[PDB]
Amino acid sequence: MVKLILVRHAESEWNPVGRYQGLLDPDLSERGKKQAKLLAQELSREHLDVIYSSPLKRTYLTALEIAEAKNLEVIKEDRIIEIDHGMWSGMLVEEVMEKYPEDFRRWVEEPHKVEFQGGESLASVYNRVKGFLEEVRKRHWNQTVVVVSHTVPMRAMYCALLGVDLSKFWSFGCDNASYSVIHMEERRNVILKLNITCHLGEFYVEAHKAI
Amino acid sequence: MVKLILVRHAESEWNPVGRYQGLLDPDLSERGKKQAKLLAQELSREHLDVIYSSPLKRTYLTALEIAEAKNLEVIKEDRIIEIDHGMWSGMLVEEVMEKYPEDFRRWVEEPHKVEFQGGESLASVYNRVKGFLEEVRKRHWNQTVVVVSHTVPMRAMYCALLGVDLSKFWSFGCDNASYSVIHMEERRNVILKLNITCHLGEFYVEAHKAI
Ligand SMILES: [Cl-]
Repeated sequence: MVKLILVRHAESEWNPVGRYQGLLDPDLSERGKKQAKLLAQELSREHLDVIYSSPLKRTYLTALEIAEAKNLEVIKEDRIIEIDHGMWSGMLVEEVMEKYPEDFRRWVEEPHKVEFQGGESLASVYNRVKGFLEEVRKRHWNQTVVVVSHTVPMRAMYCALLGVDLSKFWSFGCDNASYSVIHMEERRNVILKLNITCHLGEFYVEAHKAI
Repeated sequence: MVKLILVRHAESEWNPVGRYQGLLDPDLSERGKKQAKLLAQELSREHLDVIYSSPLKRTYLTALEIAEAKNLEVIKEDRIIEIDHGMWSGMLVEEVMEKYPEDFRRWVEEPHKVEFQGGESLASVYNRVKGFLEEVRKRHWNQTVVVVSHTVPMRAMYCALLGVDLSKFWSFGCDNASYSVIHMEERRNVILKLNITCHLGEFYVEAHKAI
């Protein structure tokens, strides 16, 4: 089986204000740098074979802390990069709600139908993350694989892994510097643990709505 | 919204050997008694409005620990009782595998189709837990509800909560004395946290396959 450890990046500078990041590339916040270290210490307690990361700074820096703790290389992986939020990129949630209320409604109620103007569709995210996971299943059988990514691709991954409709997107928790444990077994994928944050202690932050 | 906290009972005396319990009623193990206290200590840090429990000893004793010192009355609930495993009840997993190989295969491959000889069907479990959850959503809106139950009804609950096929049964982790946090929201149910066991420390036990 594959032991798949799905990690959301530690807090970026834009997370506390709820600014849509997309393919834009802010640094980790100081709190996020602390979260990344705490997460790395927790994951270092077990054997890790390979670490994949979205190439954006927030994810890559989180992955580097995990990798340094185990003497591994981080493999940058475009297929797990954040959704391209297009015109929403750089906007606050409240700004999007005011300017694009109908598009916001579609995102929150029917995410599987969304295609961000100037950006990417959720269907496109699902397709690329699922292709990545299929390749991981083949390549990394009997290994432990860390995947450092973002809420949108991760939620798409849960749908893919369970074989459920992409319309179920919002039904999975995904906090900064959390990890989930998935066993990719012969007959199915099992979510053994979802959105674990105990290692964060006082640096735990509950995720923003609509992110 | 309902804050639904789904708890698997602490370890019973039959859990370490992998003996199918069904409606049989063993005590908690010594380890299980400690687990129930550790879980109670974790949940006491927050506001709980009501605690429902399967009436079996392993679930009820776990629920009592959580309630002590919140001065809550545990409400016994038949709809969240363990599946009736019928003829498997009292057998070890390895004995079931040898004696009933095709029935065991159906349980692991196509759980949604199973009806235990002398017992209950998984469809029946799904139907009763779904009705319980529908009543909880109505009655306990804006409240925090603890539900102390067993792997089989809990996995059926996750399927009902997500609005996915009962064939997805095995895809959810469910360790002794774990908790999951589900928000029952206006438009959907969200699994915020699944199968959290950090509070258990050295008393953590991984769940047996096929249970
Ligand atoms: Cl984000």
